[PDB]
Amino acid sequence: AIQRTPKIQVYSRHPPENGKPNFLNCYVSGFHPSDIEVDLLKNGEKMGKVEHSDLSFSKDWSFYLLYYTEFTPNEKDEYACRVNHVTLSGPRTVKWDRDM
Amino acid sequence: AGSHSMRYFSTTVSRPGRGEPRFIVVGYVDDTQFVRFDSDAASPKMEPRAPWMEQEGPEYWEEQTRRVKDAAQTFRVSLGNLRGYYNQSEAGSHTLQTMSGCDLGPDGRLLRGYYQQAYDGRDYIALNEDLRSWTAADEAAQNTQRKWEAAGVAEQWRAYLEGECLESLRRYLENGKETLQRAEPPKTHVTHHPVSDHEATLRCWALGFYPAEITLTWQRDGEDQTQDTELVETRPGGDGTFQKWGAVVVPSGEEQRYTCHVQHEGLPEPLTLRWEP
Ligand SMILES: CCCCCCCCCCCCCCCC(=O)OC[C@H](O)CO
Ligand SMILES: [Zn+2]
Ligand SMILES: [Zn+2]
Ligand SMILES: [Zn+2]
Ligand SMILES: [Zn+2]
Repeated sequence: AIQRTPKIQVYSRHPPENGKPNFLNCYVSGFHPSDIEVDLLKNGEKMGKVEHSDLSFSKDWSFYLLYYTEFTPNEKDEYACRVNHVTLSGPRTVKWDRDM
Repeated sequence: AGSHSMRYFSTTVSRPGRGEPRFIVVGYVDDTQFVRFDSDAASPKMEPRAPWMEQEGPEYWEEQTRRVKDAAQTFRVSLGNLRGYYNQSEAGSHTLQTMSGCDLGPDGRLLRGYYQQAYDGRDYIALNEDLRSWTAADEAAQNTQRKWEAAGVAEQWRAYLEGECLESLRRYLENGKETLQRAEPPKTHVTHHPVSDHEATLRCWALGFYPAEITLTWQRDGEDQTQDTELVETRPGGDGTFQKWGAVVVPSGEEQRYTCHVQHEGLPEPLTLRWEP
């Protein structure tokens, strides 16, 4: 079996503005096999009501998924995505950068 | 657009001791998902995943459900067969992926038909472009090739890919035209973030575009800095659109020697952008 490590991007749907409702996205891609754990985190805590896209894959057979939830960003709050996969030594946490 | 595609992507994953393999299939027209099936759902059936699909009547959904359940049974059998071909234990989970579908060219004919499989993330077997022959990726897959050659499988796929596959694609393009036939150009802008007193990150953004295909390249003195550019994978907005950015770190005094070039279907002319303080 050829295994592949997930790529991870954490970002918002629309340009973030404090006080305005928005969507927080965690796009994981390029991984194999398909079993994967993905959490969206608010100040280190797992957010509820996180949905995800239907499992699909790319030309090279690697899988991708979008995990997403409503959020309203501000100055106070820190957001992140934590991903676990058999290819990782432990979960990988990527912080939300409002400029990426 | 002049050309369009339809694809079905199925994933079958065994789980020894925990019941039958899980089966998921998703359908896309171009970069737009339009259906799904998940064997682990409460009452598994093919379901719409685009609003324009909701107008298909109940007999459409019943037939698609019948077809995916039939495919699922064959893929569970295949998993068994392949476990044997590779001399593998019954203890481990394995994955069978399939892709099938058709590209419609501007002459209204089949540009390319596909039917191919992967086992544990590696190429296994693929229908060739002539839709009359197979490529096996290894010796084990030659077992499958021999059986499919004897059973006339390629001709069955040829008939589907040149007929119903395209007929369905044409119908979806009509029913979904307001969104499927609309090329949404990227909203673009350049941001600037000092990383020191002497250098800054120039980031070129493309947002809200459809379809996903796009080119985003930073230029300096009219050629591309592909090696000094951080270019992220094109990513979904979650609203049916896509996003991408590319960034370079440059000396403060050379900032205006940099331009970002953006090409996309929905743009009349390619954009050349710059940091506009
Ligand atoms: C195929 C990649 C994923 C596989 C998951 C299975 C469902 C895909 C088919 C969806 C039903 C509508 C099209 C039916 C295709 C079909 O009729 O089969 C072809 C030839 O007829 C073979 O004989
Ligand atoms: Zn078109
Ligand atoms: Zn041999
Ligand atoms: Zn910047
Ligand atoms: Zn200095």
